Amino acid sequence: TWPEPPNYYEAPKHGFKVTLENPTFPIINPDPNITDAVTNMRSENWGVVAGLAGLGYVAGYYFGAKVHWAKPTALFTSIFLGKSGLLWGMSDSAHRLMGFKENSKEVAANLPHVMQ
Amino acid sequence: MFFENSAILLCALLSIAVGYTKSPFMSLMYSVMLFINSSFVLMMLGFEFLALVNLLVYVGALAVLFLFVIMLLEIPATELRAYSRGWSTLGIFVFIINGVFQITPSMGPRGIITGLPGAESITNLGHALYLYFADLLILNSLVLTVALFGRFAIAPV
Amino acid sequence: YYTEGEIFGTTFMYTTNMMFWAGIVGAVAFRRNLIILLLSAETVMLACNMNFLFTAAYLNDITGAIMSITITTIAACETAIGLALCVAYFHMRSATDVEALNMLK
Amino acid sequence: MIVASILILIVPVLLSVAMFTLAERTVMASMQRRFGPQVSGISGLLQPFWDGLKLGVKEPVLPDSSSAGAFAASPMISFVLSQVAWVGICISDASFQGLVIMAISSLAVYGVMLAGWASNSKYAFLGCLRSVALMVSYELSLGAALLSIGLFVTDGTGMKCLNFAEMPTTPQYAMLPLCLIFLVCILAETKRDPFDLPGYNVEYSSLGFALFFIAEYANMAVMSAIASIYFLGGFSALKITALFFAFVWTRGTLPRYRYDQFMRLGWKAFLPLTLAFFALHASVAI
Amino acid sequence: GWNALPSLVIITGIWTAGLFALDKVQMFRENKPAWANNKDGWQKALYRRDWYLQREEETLAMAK
Amino acid sequence: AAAAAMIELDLCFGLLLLILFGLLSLRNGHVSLAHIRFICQCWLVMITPLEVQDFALCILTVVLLQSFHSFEALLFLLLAYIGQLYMMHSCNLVSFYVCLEAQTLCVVVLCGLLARGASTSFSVEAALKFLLLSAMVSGMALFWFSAMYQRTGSLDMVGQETFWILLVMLFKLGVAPMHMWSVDLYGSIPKSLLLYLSTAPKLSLFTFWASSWHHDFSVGVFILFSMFIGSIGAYGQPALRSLFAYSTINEIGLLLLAVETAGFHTLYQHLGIYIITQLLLWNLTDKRLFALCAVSLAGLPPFAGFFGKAWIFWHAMSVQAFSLLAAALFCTLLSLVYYLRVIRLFWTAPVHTAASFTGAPNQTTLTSACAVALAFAPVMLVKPFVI
Amino acid sequence: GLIRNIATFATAVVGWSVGIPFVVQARMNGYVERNLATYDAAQRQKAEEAAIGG
Amino acid sequence: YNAWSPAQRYFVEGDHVVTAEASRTFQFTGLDSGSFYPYVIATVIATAISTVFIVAPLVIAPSRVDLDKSSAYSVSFYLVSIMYLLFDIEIAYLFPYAMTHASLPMYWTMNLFLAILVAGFAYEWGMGALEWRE
Amino acid sequence: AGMGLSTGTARCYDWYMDYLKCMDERKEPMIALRREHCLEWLEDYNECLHREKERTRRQVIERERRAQLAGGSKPA
Ligand SMILES: CCCCCCCCCCCCCCCCCC(=O)O[C@@H](COC(=O)CCCCCCCCCCCCCCC)COP(=O)(O)OC[C@H](O)CO
Ligand SMILES: COC1=C(OC)C(=O)C(C/C=C(\C)CC/C=C(\C)CC/C=C(\C)CC/C=C(\C)CCC=C(C)C)=C(C)C1=O
Repeated sequence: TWPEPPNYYEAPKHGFKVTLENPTFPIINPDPNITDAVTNMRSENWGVVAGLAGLGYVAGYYFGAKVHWAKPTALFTSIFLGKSGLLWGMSDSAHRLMGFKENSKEVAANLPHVMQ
Repeated sequence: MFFENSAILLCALLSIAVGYTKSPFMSLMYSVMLFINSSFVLMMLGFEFLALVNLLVYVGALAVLFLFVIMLLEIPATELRAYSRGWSTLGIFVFIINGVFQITPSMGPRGIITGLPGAESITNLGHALYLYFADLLILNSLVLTVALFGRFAIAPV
Repeated sequence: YYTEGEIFGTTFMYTTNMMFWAGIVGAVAFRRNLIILLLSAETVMLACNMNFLFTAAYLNDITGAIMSITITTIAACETAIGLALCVAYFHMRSATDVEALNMLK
Repeated sequence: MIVASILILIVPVLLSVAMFTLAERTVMASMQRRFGPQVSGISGLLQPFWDGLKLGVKEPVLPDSSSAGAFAASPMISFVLSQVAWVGICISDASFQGLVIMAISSLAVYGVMLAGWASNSKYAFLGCLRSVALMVSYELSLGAALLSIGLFVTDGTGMKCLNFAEMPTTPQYAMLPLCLIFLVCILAETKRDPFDLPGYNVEYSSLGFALFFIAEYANMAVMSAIASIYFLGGFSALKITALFFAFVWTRGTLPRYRYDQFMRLGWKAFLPLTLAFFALHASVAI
Repeated sequence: GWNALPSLVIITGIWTAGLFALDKVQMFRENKPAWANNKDGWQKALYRRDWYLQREEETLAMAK
Repeated sequence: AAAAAMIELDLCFGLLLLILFGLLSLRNGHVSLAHIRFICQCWLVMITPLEVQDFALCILTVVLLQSFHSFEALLFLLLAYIGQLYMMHSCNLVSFYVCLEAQTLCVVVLCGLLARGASTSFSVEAALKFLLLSAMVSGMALFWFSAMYQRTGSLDMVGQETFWILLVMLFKLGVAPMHMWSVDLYGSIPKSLLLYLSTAPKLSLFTFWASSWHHDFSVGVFILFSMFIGSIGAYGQPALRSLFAYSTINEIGLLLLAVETAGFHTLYQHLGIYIITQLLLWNLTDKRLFALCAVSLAGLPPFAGFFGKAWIFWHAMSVQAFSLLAAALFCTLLSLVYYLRVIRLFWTAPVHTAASFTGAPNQTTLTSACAVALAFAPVMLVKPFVI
Repeated sequence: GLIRNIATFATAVVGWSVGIPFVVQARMNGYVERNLATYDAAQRQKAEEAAIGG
Repeated sequence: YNAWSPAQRYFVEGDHVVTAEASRTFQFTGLDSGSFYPYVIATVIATAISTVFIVAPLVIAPSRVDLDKSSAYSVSFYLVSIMYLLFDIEIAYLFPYAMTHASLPMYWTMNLFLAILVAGFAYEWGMGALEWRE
Repeated sequence: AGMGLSTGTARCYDWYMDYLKCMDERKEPMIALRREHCLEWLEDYNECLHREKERTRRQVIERERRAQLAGGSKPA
């Protein structure tokens, strides 16, 4: 009847895709930023980033050479596949930090005073 | 509430009038009247911003494109069998059955509803558009991109 | 038996139903051009948009307004592409058709 | 009381339009080392009134090859839209008042295009499309400028709006380039110098022509009041006179653009600048 | 020049007098110098409650 | 937290980079864009989730992009793929409407853009008719969605209004008697868009149907209409484009029989075999393989089309849908006659295949020769495979 | 002519503004009557089920 | 419009309220906040004034019949009209953003929206479609 | 999708949530079988939405009021 007095300055904390899970692993950080996601990324993620970049460079060099434009095509294709891999790796690291994936390696490295 | 109900009922008259006339110019004039009147009808429901969007997009932008296309492409052929051929009685029967008698209405079994004015909040709309329906917002952007690229590719050279 | 709000609501719904069927049928029934067919398609979109906004006010719900914005976007994009195609076809076929934009003749 | 308030608004609008068109003649004359109208009444103060009365007893030319209804409707539509926009300036309390006036001014295109369709002139059809293209092209920069303005308009309760009474009463020093773009956009909307190449009222005589010019000058006054509200810290008589003097001053000293030249200006300069300023102001406003 | 001064003075005087008269008329209609302020749903609810309770106070006054 | 949405950000960033790369390549006057096509295929792979149907659509669209050459056509196909992918994940009528409308606009623009020669105006005409017919079906969808939204107060797809939404879905599959837009499209629009139109949207819409749709009604009269009209029309139409349009209506009637009796495993098997045959049909340069398409679209036993028809017949007989099954068997007996007409036209004739002169020598022999090996897939089809 | 067309439009608008509310009123009256019949039938069924249901 | 229910009148009983509402003066600080009703009256009054301007020279002016007095004395517009349509829709989308006190994820979503806009615009710039030579 | 237009949620959102909670807590292997056991909450949600039964009661009172004035016009 009488509505609630609106709070104009407070926006709801909501991401448009909702995970509908509770985490099944210990929670190190419920909300990591990009620095937190990169600084706790595993070596296999960097390996697949470098593999995607190398495959992109080689394939872009092959396809860009038919129109005599091989070097910029190789550089662009390398960056394109590499950023795809980097987004994948950062998401994987953030999910391990939030507790939705296994983080036994991450719990023994991200809590220097809460090690044991 | 005579004038408000009359303004509501005028929209159906203008909807029939768009197709009834033989002049394409007069059809567009009827459509412009209909969209202005509907923008005033939407503001009976409490919507201030969305009625202005209706006006600004449909009358301000799209009807200008309609009038340019009509004025560039229509040499007068209203005598040239637009009057001499008439209309379709089967289509008029379908319109009467479905829109006057309304044998399949949208309310279904219900026949009476209480109209209720709202109170539009643009803070709620901004929160919804940019937090809760953000994927739909981006896909609307992609549709507009399709429109821009596709028009510029289909422009007659 | 019924109140002024009920007259207002039933009048709105009857109006939008007749609007929808007018836009669907009438320009085809009167044997009009493709330009007028696109205008009548805009009448159909307007009827649906008014229904969504009425329901959004009726339920105190946001989904009708989202649908209203989306309907305006899609309808304008489709109409612009259709008018461009109409102009292209008219310039391609006017040398032998004269009444080229009328396929209901 | 609403009818009384509207008529009491309508009286100084028309009186001011007559005095604007006289003041344009006389200021344009003073820049050119002459006098301008002085004979017609003392200090020339009756010249717009005798122009109006001369057009009143002038023969109305109704061409018997046009559609009479649209021909009559075009200057009526222009005049009605100008008066309604003034009412929206002064007799409204709406939340999105600037959006209302932008919507009204987007409707003003119809008088030009109805005049172009109605009259059976070869180059009226040619010039109406050019004038509509100019107005249509600069409306987008006006809208993006309104987007930049509305990022900082908040009332006392905390709600963001475009209500004119909630605008601050100090000049907006942070938006000087956007103010300059707004003023050149006003010049482009009113088809003044340097965008006066497109005319569309070549077949109109007597009071239809008079309605066209009253609508044009009233729209100029509307845009002047809007610019003074948005950038100059309020609506006032002195600000209206100063901005009108500035527009006549620019008309005295500059030549006009070609059609493709102001099209390239509006689609490659003003629109990207207003959008970039909107992005910068949105970054600031967080 | 001196010939351009009277029209420019008259424009200012016309707008000053017209805005003064319009202000007095709308002040007589609304009886408060904040009628043109932005109002949200809470403020609209407050004004409508005030109007109806004023009518009720008038109705109860003509009974004693 | 937005960390669960990196694939969406990757989609948008990839589109932003691809437009700029396509602009830079065109400023050099490159008359071929194989590098742009490879980047488009990489973007297609990078945005697709790890489900069977999603990757089936992804691999199909990667194969389809080899028949398109301009930058704008590649952009339109990518933005149609976004609608095709996200319709399979749509759980409302909001996203359903937007995905369908994006697909319709992309198809209309591509039909306008790619026509050449004397057939340009015919293609533009058929695109205009398709757009007008699509607009009113979209209006019907919006109108009955508004009715459902008012009645239920929510976004659940239940009640009597789902019958009209079902009719919207049947329009999008070219189901008779709402079939004539596809018949108009087949007669004028070029072969690459005909290949695109017969494979990808049917997969997308049937996956939405399998994933998130229930109705309390039947589609049996449209099964009868599609099967009888398609068979008799393909028997009676001498132009080959109309033959294949009507035979497509017959096939969608069989797929609707698979939907109506439940059992979506037979639906998916027949649809996959049909899509591979379509990939062979529209890329043929040697006309002797046109006979293999004929024997594998007639349901003749050792080839894979027999298996795709025969699990549909088996599941229909399992739940005792006798009358629709009898009509399907009669129309199968009729379909053999015009597939034999195809065999008479293109197998019992002298062989002539023109060589290439401006390079690109018989450029899609790999895909056509790979898809002809649908004579070796039947060993895997007989097992419990598609369930 | 212009005066004939303006008069015809004014006549059509006034006739539509007076005639259609009678159509809407008749439709709403029919719905009220059918609803009251449904209420009475439901009350009759409830009395019957109370009579033989204990 | 007048209120038709006791709940719409804040449960005030009597007949004085019904007549007082039906014969009320328009007030932005009474029952008619944010009302847009003066816009309709302004249209009616200005249409009356311009009709009086149209009709009056048919009475008080000379007139002479002559057959010569009643006689006459590109695709870039398609580009402009369609581009203006799309850009006006985009600005209408951006307006609910500017009317909110937006948080940072709203800002980045809006910038993704604007980026898609300006990417299509920059493609049409680079292909020479905003050079109005024809 | 259940967000309010001027409020946080819609006016009948909690009735819908009651119905969906009932549907969640049943164990029948079909939705059509589960719906037969939550019909009271679906009825209360529909009554929140359209108020058909309150309107029916008011119509019945109006029929009796119109009956007690035509058949009964008793003067003092
Ligand atoms: C050349 C391309 C290279 C790309 C790769 C390099 C560039 C870096 C990538 C961009 C940034 C990283 C990705 C997103 C990071 C989100 C993680 C996060 O939490 O960051 C912030 C999250 O904020 C964001 O920036 C959110 C971004 C929202 C993006 C919305 C749109 C998503 C895409 C929708 C597309 C729709 C689908 C289209 C098809 C249907 C806030 O951090 P916090 O929570 O620690 O800080 C708290 C503070 O108070 C603010 O919250
Ligand atoms: C270089 O620029 C210019 C032009 O080119 C663009 C021009 O064309 C004109 C000439 C055109 C004019 C003046 C027409 C426009 C103005 C009009 C009709 C004046 C409007 C005034 C009104 C309505 C008030 C006058 C009426 C009164 C006082 C009522 C009288 C009643 C009684 C006595 C009972 C001028 C001056 C000009 O500078």
